[PDB]
Amino acid sequence: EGLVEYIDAEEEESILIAMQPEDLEPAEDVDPAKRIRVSHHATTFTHCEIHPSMILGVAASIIPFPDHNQSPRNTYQSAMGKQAMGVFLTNYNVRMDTMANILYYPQKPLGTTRAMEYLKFRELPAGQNAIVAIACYSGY
Amino acid sequence: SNTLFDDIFQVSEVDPGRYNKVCRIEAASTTQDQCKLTLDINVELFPVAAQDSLTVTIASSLNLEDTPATRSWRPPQAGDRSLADDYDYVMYGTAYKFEEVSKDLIAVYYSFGGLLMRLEGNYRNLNNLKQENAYLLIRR
Amino acid sequence: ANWPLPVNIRRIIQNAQQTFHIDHTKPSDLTIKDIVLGVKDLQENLLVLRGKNEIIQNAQRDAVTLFCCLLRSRLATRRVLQEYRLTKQAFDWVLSNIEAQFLRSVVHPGEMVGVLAAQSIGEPATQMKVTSGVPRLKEILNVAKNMKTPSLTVY
Amino acid sequence: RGNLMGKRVDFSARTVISGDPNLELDQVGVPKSIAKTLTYPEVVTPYNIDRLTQLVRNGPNEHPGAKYVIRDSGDRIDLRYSKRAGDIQLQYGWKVERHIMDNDPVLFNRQPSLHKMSMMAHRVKVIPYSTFRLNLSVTSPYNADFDGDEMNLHVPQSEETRAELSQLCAVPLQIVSPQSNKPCMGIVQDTLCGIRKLTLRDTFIELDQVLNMLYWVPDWDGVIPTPAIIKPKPLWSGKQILSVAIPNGIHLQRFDEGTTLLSPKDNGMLIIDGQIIFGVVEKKTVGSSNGGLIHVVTREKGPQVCAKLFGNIQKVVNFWLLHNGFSTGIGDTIADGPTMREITETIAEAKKKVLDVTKEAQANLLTAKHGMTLRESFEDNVVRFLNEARDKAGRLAEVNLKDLNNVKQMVMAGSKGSFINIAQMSACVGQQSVEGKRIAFGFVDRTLPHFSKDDYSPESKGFVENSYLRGLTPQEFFFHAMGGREGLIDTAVKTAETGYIQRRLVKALEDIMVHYDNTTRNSLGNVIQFIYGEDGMDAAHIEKQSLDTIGGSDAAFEK
Amino acid sequence: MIVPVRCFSCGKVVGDKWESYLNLLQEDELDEGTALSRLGLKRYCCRRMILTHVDLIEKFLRYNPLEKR
Amino acid sequence: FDMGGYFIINGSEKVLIAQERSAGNIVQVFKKAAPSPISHVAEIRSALE
Amino acid sequence: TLSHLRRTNTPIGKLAKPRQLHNTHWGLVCPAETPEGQACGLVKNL
Amino acid sequence: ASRHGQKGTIGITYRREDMPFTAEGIVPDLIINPHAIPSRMTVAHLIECLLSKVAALSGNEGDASPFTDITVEGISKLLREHGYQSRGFEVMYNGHTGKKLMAQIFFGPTYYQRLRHMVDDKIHARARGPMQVLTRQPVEGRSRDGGLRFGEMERDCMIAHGAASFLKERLMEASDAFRVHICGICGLMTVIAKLNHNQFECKGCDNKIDIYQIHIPYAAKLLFQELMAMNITPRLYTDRSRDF
Amino acid sequence: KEKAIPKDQRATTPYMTKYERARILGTRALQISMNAPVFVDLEGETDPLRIAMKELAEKKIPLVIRRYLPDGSFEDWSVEELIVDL
Amino acid sequence: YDRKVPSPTGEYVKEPEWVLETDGVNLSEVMTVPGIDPTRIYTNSFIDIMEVLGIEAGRAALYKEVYNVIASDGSYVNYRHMALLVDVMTTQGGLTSVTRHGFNRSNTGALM
Amino acid sequence: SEGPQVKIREASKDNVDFILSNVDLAMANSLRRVMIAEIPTLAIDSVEVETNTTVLADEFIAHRLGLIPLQSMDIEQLEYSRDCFCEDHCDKCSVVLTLQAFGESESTTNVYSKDLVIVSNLMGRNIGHPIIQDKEGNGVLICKLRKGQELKLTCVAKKGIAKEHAKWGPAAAIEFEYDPWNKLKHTDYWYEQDSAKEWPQSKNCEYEDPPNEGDPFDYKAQADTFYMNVESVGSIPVDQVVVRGIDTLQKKVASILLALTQMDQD
Amino acid sequence: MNAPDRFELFLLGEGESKLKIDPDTKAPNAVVITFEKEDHTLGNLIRAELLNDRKVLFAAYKVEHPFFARFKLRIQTTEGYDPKDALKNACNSIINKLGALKTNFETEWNLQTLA
Ligand SMILES: [Mg+2]
Ligand SMILES: [Zn+2]
Ligand SMILES: [Zn+2]
Ligand SMILES: [Zn+2]
Repeated sequence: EGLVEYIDAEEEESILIAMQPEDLEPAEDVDPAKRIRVSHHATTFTHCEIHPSMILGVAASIIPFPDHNQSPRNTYQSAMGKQAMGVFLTNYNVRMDTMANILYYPQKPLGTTRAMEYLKFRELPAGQNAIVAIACYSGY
Repeated sequence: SNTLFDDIFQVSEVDPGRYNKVCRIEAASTTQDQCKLTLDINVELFPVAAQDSLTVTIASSLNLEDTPATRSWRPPQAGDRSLADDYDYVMYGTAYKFEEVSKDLIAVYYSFGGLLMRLEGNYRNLNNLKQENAYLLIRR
Repeated sequence: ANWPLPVNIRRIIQNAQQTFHIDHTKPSDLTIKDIVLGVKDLQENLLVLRGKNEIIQNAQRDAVTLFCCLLRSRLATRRVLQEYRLTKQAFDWVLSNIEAQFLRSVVHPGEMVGVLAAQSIGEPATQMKVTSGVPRLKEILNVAKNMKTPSLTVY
Repeated sequence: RGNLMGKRVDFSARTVISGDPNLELDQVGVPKSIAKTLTYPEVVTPYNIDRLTQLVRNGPNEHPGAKYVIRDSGDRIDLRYSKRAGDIQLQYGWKVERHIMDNDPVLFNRQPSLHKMSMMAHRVKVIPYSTFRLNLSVTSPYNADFDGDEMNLHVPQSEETRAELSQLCAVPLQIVSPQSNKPCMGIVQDTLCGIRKLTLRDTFIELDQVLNMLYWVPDWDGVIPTPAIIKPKPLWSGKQILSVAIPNGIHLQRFDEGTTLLSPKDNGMLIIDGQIIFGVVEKKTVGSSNGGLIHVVTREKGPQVCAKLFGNIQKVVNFWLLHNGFSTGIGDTIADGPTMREITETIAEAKKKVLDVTKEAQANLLTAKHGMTLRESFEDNVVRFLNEARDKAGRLAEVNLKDLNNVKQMVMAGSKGSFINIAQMSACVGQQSVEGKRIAFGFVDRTLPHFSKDDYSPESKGFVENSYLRGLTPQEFFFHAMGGREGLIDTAVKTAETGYIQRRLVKALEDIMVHYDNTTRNSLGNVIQFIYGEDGMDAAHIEKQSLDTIGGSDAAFEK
Repeated sequence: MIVPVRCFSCGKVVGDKWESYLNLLQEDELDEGTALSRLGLKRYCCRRMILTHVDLIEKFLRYNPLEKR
Repeated sequence: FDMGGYFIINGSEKVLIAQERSAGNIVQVFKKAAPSPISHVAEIRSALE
Repeated sequence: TLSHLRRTNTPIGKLAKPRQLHNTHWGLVCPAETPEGQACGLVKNL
Repeated sequence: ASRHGQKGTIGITYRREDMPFTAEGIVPDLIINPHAIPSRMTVAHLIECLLSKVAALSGNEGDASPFTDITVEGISKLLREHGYQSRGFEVMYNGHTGKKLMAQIFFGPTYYQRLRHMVDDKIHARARGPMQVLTRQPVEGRSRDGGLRFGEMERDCMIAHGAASFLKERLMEASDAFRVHICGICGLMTVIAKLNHNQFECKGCDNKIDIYQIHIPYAAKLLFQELMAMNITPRLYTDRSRDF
Repeated sequence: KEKAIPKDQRATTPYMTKYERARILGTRALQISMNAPVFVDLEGETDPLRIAMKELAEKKIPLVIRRYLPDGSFEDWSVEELIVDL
Repeated sequence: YDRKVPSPTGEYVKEPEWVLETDGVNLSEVMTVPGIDPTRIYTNSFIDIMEVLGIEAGRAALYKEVYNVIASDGSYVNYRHMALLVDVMTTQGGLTSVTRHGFNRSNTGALM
Repeated sequence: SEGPQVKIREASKDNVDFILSNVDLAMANSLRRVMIAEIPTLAIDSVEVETNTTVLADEFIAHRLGLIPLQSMDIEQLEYSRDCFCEDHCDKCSVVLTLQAFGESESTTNVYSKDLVIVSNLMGRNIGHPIIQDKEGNGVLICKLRKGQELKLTCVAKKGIAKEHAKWGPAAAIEFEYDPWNKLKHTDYWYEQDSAKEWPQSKNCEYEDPPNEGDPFDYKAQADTFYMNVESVGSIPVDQVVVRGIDTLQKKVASILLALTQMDQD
Repeated sequence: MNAPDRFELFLLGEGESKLKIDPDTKAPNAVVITFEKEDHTLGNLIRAELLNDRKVLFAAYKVEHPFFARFKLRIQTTEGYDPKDALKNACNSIINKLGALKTNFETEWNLQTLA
């Protein structure tokens, strides 16, 4: 229907893309807590991003609020997210693998991500929701 | 034992500073025009306001009769009599410096467990203050 | 004026004052002759080399040149009598400690200073207009005829 | 290199390391299973004939126990399979290979082991669980954390090596490093933050808590100090209790900026006869700094006394912080409304300044700075304005922080963080730089496919106006990610290149030694220096001192 | 894989409320927040125990038994 | 939930990692360093699929 | 498993810096998912 | 580890009656140091805990997608509607004494992950064990009761410490140690020693009374033998020929 | 013996070094562990290293340190005459 | 630049002076130019210092270059550690590299 | 009788809310520690598996079975297996339960704790029966079975304390608070603008008068009048948790006195 | 695996005594009592009760290592007062106070209706 279009890296050199349709597309008090967003005051947009969060990969889509983190920390999580015990498959009882780890009681995160719906993380989670306290209790 | 220094001071000002329990008070003697006192007081246990008159006394020992880590401190017992009974605020500290301000003015620095006191006066009124431990007694 | 030197004289003086409870008001019993001769002969006991020939003796004298300058400046006649109020007993105590402390600071024969020096220079390197950091350190260690950014400073 | 210079060795153990604030500086916690595997051959003498016999009876499956018995003829008897004939009768000169016990000196190491303080000798302390345990204060010399790091342990097998290890490689002997003639071990993390909080003038401790804190110091003299406040309630100041851990006779004086005898900000330091007179205790005093408390103690009272100081301070400080508490949360990174308004205006002013210069360059009315191109001069001006904008914005946020703010508390004590961390978390991340320059035009005359060509505004070339609290916009997120990738690449490349440099340096100077004539010579006997260091002193005993004669005016010198 | 018997933090028994929780969501037309409170789970330590549980047992039960009697 | 995308070779699941290469049939001009008689070079890796 | 099925590899004489996160990578490969070791930057994730 | 680069090992485990508790009786399942937050600036970790706390109290699934309109202040307002401190701080009590902690503890749920690295898969020690066929040194690998590498860098540190005797013990007694017989004329390890008969002979030199025994690492013997097969003659001698 | 410097002109440091002390204690401790005659009164002690330390303190160790020079010459110093100042 | 020179009174005071910084090195020819102070000219490359002023001058220049790199990041290392490295680098009457073409080409035993 | 005072605000079969007045903080804290960690209880400790064709591991089911709360009203009449003169176990120190479930139906069949059958001689005691605390009458969902799957195992229950393992813990979260008005200054309230407006008032604030708003700090006051809310897991009545918590603490103190007396003789 | 058996927390081992009383040489009339298989539950309670006695000059306890279930109690009394007697009085006071609490709770509970 001509509503979406595949664009490669080479073709991006000759188009103008909008971050989101909420503000950049419409012709153009402010909350003090919201991040400072630049309108860019452009009236020649040719494409609009589906969602800026989609620039991330599979491993980086599990981090909650990755834009509130220092960039190197996100990289570490991506590598560590691949070493976390979980449920790799539902047929672990019929597969004879060299090594396999299964969590007793996997739980889905309390703070999730929209992209996390399409990774089946709510169906095959790797981790648990633990009550965490940040304190210097005993020096251990 | 015996009083080494006694006088009545009028609190010129009180400064809480960055602390919430300790205030540094500037006071001057009402009888001597060359005597001043800088003292840190725990206002949580002994509140002090401006224009207040304080009786300041310094003694080498608290026992009434003269007896000129010495001994292990023990909790006071019933029927114990000492100079502290006649005053409201009592502190114990050490003198760590004797500074000459002018020909006849001498300043003695006292530290009561981190609460510093500076006693400035003429040579003929602070001659009994030695570089040793002493008690500071304050009565409203 | 701030440079690394073996013996911390300031701490030794403070210890003598606090150990003997110097009066600071009563006049001292030290004599000008004792102080000048006490400091002078102390400099003779600061032995790093113990050869009994001219060449080694000259080397020994040169080795303690800077330390003696510090020693003389701190233990000056006016400073000792006026600033420190030292007593004869206190002065003798200070001299003995300085001799003992200096002899304890001498390098011990058999110490592998070469490995220690290399590790002391290499360990900081791991944590590292002109070239700086590892590329410059590599440029220095490897004697390269052509460096990245040669420069001249002209006064 | 693979079989002669370095080779695999027996009588060693490896496992994960953990932190134990209840262990002495030189003590190391050894898992029970490891202790049951490693053995030390002890010779049978009249002094231990009875003790060793019990170990043989205990067998190899009960710690403390024994695994082998070696006769004077060299024959080895395995304890297993030997009980059927009964316990063996020991004779003088035999060797009993018994499990490593408490206080046994062992060599504890962590690779890459780039310097001599990364390999030190500890005293064994057999413990439950499957992890090594070591004091926190000795983590900095090892450059080790407890995120999963492993360390190697070696057990000497002879009395000569046993004595050599404990008299040269002992942890207390390594407190004062010779690399920079300053201590390499100091109070860190919880104990550094707790000691700063404990020494504040507002910290008063009641009788019930004081008695517990006093008793926690092993070398306590059994005398309760007189409270700072006698009436109307007996209260002990935090400085008074901490002074108990400091050995008597230690004097230390330091003056910071604005510090006087009557310290108004309670800064500086003054200790007389082991009692803290005034001043807060922070990294400048109890840390691994030149002229600090550790340096003074280890040089005046010896290394063994200094080692006890580490435990005493940690034990008293950790106990107080356990019952006091210390945390940090999102509320510590939030600045009040007025500060945020000032921060937003400050960044806007910098942007307007950048706007003005970007307009003069477009008009060609800007003269290039000498020695630089017009474009290079313009970039330097833009970078300088933006860099100063972040610094000014961070200053406003830091000033607004209260004394109760936990992040501020950590920064002041020196335990963790710094000014930049506060600014980026609360005020502004700032300009992202790649290759020491702003974000380059990866595309044709633009950075991302969202700005028009020839856009030089801060938002276009990688200026993150938001903070981590507010969140990064997608453009800022990518530019920030680009900057971080530079750091990760450098870390990998730097590690490899620096490792080769260190090996080359060590091999070039490995044969240089100080001889009994005080000359520095190599294996050939060639003289490198006629006296070590040109003065003949040891770097571990050097201290920074002021020369009073060089400085000052002539009149001052005469006076 | 199956509902835990006890709350991890405080040890409250939560393994006998899984079916009730599902029934409330389906038949009672209640949001998850109201259903948790009606079951007596007040501390948020208990709420996350039932709220974030994933029932992987149902997926495993789809496979035919390895050994049938 | 299995998505395939791999091969089973000798009972082992093997995944073919995509390999990154430079595109062919494109003119690319590069600059050489001073120690070389050639200043600029235009190279095309002619490829027929 | 999902990440491993979407990985790409770059074989490293060349005159360039391929380990950097180029601008053209926006929206095509994850800007944060990369190995921390010798393969940093060379192994990318779609 | 968490989902924000924060990884760590369990320092110690405490029972419920020892852990700190809130006024509601909730004890943490985990305690992490505050010092990990500032230097790493993982602000998302703190926001997630605040969001997760609100989600559990409201029985909802938190929305933590990167680029949305969700702000920290908005989470705080909802948390305050539930009767909790807006910033997530709570008053806690020391488990040992029951007294209130002077400071308030950031307290809330967070999603943690268990990584593959378990200590029981890493702990291993070796007093003695199998040796390699070629070099006659401790084998490699935890699964094969192998030893630990005392590499050149480790040797360098020991040289700096001056522990010459300990260095020899590691390299000789704790590793390959071999005794070989050398000829006094030729420094080659070609002396046939019949120890049972107490007879020695060096064919090629025609001597039986000029034999010496030396202790060298088996790897060193292999090196010299490899050199000998390479036409190089590494000759070992017991007496000096030139003055220092 | 031209390589033995007479006692009258020894030019080495008269203070026992840390390395010399470490080997002397270790060497004497090893001998004690192998049933060597103890020349110091024992007030109760079983560790050979501790016994060696007691002997060194009282200067009852019958050993001499042969300090070598980079040319092959050496000086013999008795443990008793070496001052233990470190 | 700011340099501390003794004042006529006797104190040390900071006075400003004009210093020329150059890209490229020609020490021999520049040193003879009139108007400059030949007793203070310094060169980044210690190689040209050794060729013009000698090994001892190169020794001091080499140490200064090493010291600057160490002190660039604010880290402090004891003087003798750097001095020993510099002395070894200049002991053989010339600047010997720390590679296999330098110290490894000496005569210290094949096994080493 | 004129010692610690007790005032119950809300009493139920699962929660008891009371005010503990005229008591010391050390005693109040020790009481809750004993209530959580040192009250004996009955729980399954060993499980023998005869047949297991389920989709769960044998240890997985064993762990779940051990967390099932069992009646422990007459636990005091039972003996510790370590203190009993029996080979493995007997009726004097153990209770045996049997679980047998088969997938006779086509749909998924659930195995609850009500299916556990006691096969030991209770000897007139009141222990062993699994606690049922729901409307439907079922217990904890131990496992699920499909057609053709069978579970057969035998459970042995022994008495123990939570210090050995949390499964013998008879008490859930225990609320504990004192001085809701912070009149003792035991906490330094973190705040941004005003601590009073930012910190919600505890529900116990209505039982104590607010500060006089300007009066001097009372330095002679000691903490008292503790507000506690004890929850029970169902193994024993909530009131018995408090009553036996006091009894356990009293016995521990008495043991110290007894041990001290024994040393006196020698 | 090196996890100690959980019963070592409370069960007393063979050849081990509940109490180990040794005189303290650091101060006169001071003793140190080592409690085995005990934790803060008793140490805190006993120490708090001792501090209420006017004849006790010092009373503190510590747990040297959380791995092991044992704590030390140091008591110093005035001359003529035996520290062992001080412990006797403290324990008796705790027993009497606890007994009063138990009776008070039971009578109050019997007055409720819902349970
Ligand atoms: Mg690490
Ligand atoms: Zn719960
Ligand atoms: Zn031969
Ligand atoms: Zn029985």
